[PDB]
Amino acid sequence: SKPFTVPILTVEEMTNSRFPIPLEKLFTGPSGAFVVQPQNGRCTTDGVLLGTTQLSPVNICTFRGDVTHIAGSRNYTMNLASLNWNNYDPTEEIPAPLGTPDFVGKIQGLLTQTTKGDGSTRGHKATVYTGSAPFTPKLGSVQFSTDTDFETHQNTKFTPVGVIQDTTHRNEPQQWVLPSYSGRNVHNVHLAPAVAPTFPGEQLLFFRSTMPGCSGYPNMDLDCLLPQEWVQHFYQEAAPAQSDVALLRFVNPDTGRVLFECKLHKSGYVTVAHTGQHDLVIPPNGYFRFDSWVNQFYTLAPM
Amino acid sequence: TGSKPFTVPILTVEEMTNSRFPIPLEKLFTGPSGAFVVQPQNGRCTTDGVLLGTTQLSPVNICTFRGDVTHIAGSRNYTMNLASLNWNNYDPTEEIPAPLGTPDFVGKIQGLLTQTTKGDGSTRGHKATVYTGSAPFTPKLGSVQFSTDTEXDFETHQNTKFTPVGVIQDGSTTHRNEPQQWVLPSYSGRNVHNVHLAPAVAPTFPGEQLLFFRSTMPGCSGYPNMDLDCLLPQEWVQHFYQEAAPAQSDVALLRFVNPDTGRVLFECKLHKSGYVTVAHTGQHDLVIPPNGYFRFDSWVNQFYTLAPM
Ligand SMILES: CO[C@@H]1O[C@@H](C)[C@@H](O)[C@@H](O)[C@@H]1O
Ligand SMILES: CO[C@@H]1O[C@@H](C)[C@@H](O)[C@@H](O)[C@@H]1O
Ligand SMILES: [Mg+2]
Ligand SMILES: [Mg+2]
Repeated sequence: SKPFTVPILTVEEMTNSRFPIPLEKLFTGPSGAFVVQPQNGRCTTDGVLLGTTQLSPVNICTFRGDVTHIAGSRNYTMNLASLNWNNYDPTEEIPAPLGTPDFVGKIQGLLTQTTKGDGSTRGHKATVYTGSAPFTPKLGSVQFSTDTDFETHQNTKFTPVGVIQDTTHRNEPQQWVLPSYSGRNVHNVHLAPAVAPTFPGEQLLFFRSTMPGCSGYPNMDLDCLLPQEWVQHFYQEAAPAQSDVALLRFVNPDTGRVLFECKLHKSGYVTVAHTGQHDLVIPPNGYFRFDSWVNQFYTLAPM
Repeated sequence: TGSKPFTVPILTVEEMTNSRFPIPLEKLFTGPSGAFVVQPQNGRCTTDGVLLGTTQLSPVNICTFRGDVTHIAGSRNYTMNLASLNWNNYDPTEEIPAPLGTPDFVGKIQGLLTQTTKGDGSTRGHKATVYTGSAPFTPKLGSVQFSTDTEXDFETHQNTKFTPVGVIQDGSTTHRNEPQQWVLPSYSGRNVHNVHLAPAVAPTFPGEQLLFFRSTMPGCSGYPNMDLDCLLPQEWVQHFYQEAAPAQSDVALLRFVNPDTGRVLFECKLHKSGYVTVAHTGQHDLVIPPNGYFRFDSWVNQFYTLAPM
C-alpha cells in the first residue's frame, strides 16, 4: 500500500481551510461542552472530501454569479454559479455550494464585475451577513450590502477580506455556529459530523489564524481542523489507512528533537494529550511527520 | 536504490492557484514573447525545490503588504513602512529583490487596507490602490504608498495589512493598456537597477514556445488588461520545495492527460530551473478539458524533439 504522509510545510507556510488567510499558530482547549462541526477543512486521511470542502485555498468564502439590484437600498441579490461559472445544482448531496462560509458572521470584502461587451469593470466594498434571512446559498442566492453601478447578466465576484462587528465587544462572528444554508426554518442537510476527543485526557488541536477586522470589535479567532494543504495532499494521495489513528510527531529541525506528538484521526482531525486552554509555543521551522498507525487505546505523551 | 523519484501534483489546472496573484488558474496559454522579456519574480522555483526571486510558499500572501502606516493630514494617501509576511522586521540588505510576495508587474492593484488597534481590538478597513509603476513604489527600500477613497482614520504604530483583489485602469484613452504583466517594477525606484532577480526565461529549442498557466484577474475600475500568466502553479512550487527530488537532466518530459478518459493530449518539457515549453507556433488560448492534469514520464536529453501540439 502507498505509505501515508502529511505535508512537511511549517505552520506559517500553510493556509487556513476556513478562510483564505495564512495559519499563524497552534491552539488547544476544552471543547467537550460545545459542538465543533465546521464544514470547510473536512477531509479523511484517505482523501474523501466532506461537508462543503473543496481544494482551492483562494475560493474559500468567495461567491460568483449574476446580480440584481434591490430597489430602494444599496443591496444586491446574487444568483450563484459554480466555482468555475457553470450552473449551480442544488440537488447535490452537500450542505451548500462548496466553499460557502461555515460560520455566522458579517464578512466584508469587494464585489467586482466585468461587462462582457466592452471589458469595462467596477468594484465596491460589500458585506454578506451569513446569519440573515436572505443568506440561502443552498437555494442558490445570497444578498450583499454595498457602500455606493452593477449591471444585470454580467459575471460578478465577491472576494472576502475580513469580518466586522456592530454593542458588546467580540460577540460576533461566532465561528462555531453554522449558518442556516437554506434560510429560516429549514434544517441543514448532508453535514460533515461533529468532532470531539473520545480518549481520556485528550483535546482537539486547532490550526489557528486571526481574521482581518474591517470595522468594530470583532472576534477574529478562526480555528480549522486541517490546513488546506493537508486537504490537498490527502485528496491526491488517497493512501490507505491501516488503523483509525495516525501518530504524528512535531519536529524541531534546529535540534532534530520531537516537541510533541498527536493523533490524526482517519476521519480528519487532530487530538493532543492536554487539559486546559493553551497557546502552543513552537519553533517557526517546526513541522509534522507521520510515524505509525496505532490502535484505539494508544496513550499520547503529554503535549 | 538511488535518487528520489521526481513527480508533479495531479491536481487539475482548475484546481490549482496562480503563483503571481491569489486567484485560481483557468486555462493554458502559449505565445511568442514578442517585445517583452519574461522575467516574473513570483512563481519561481527549481524542480529540486530552490525558491527564486520574491517567491514564497503561501498562495494567499501573493501581492499582499504588511506594516505600519503614516498619512499627511493634504491628500487620502498613506505611506506603509513594510514588514515581512509574518510581521518580522524587513531588512533592505537581504539578498532578495523586494519583500517576498511583492507584486512583480507594473499596474494599479486595488484591494482593502485593514488595521487592528492592539490595545482594545478596534478595527477598520478601506478600499485602497497601489500603483506599482509610481515613483513612491519602493518596496526594496521598505516603503510603498497607497491611495484610499476617503479622507480620514488609520492610526500610526498599528499593524496594517493590504489584501489584493484585482486591477484597475485609468488615465488613458486606450483600453487594456495596463497592467503590463511582463514589465517589472523598479523595486528601489527607476534610477536604481533591480537586484537578485530570478532569471529571464525563453524557449531555447527551435520550434518551441513557453507554456503558461493563465488566470483572469478581477477588474475593479476602467478597462484593464486582466490576463495573468505564470510559469508554475503555486501548488507545484509547494510540492518541489517539500520533495526536493534531484533533477536527472535539464528537462523533465511531462504528459498532459484527460482524467475522464486517461488519454494523452500533448507532451511538454519542464525545465529544471522551473518553466515549461511546448512544440507550437502562434499566440493562442489552448483548448483543453477543464479537468486535465500533468504526469512526469522521464528525464530526457537536451535534444529531444517534442511531438507538435
Ligand atoms: C465604526 O467605525 C469603525 O469601527 C470603530 C470601532 C473604529 O475602529 C473606527 O476607526 C472604524 O472606522
Ligand atoms: C470609472 O468608473 C468605473 O470604470 C468604468 C469603466 C465603469 O465600469 C464604471 O462602472 C466603474 O465604476
Ligand atoms: Mg507529546
Ligand atoms: Mg504533444
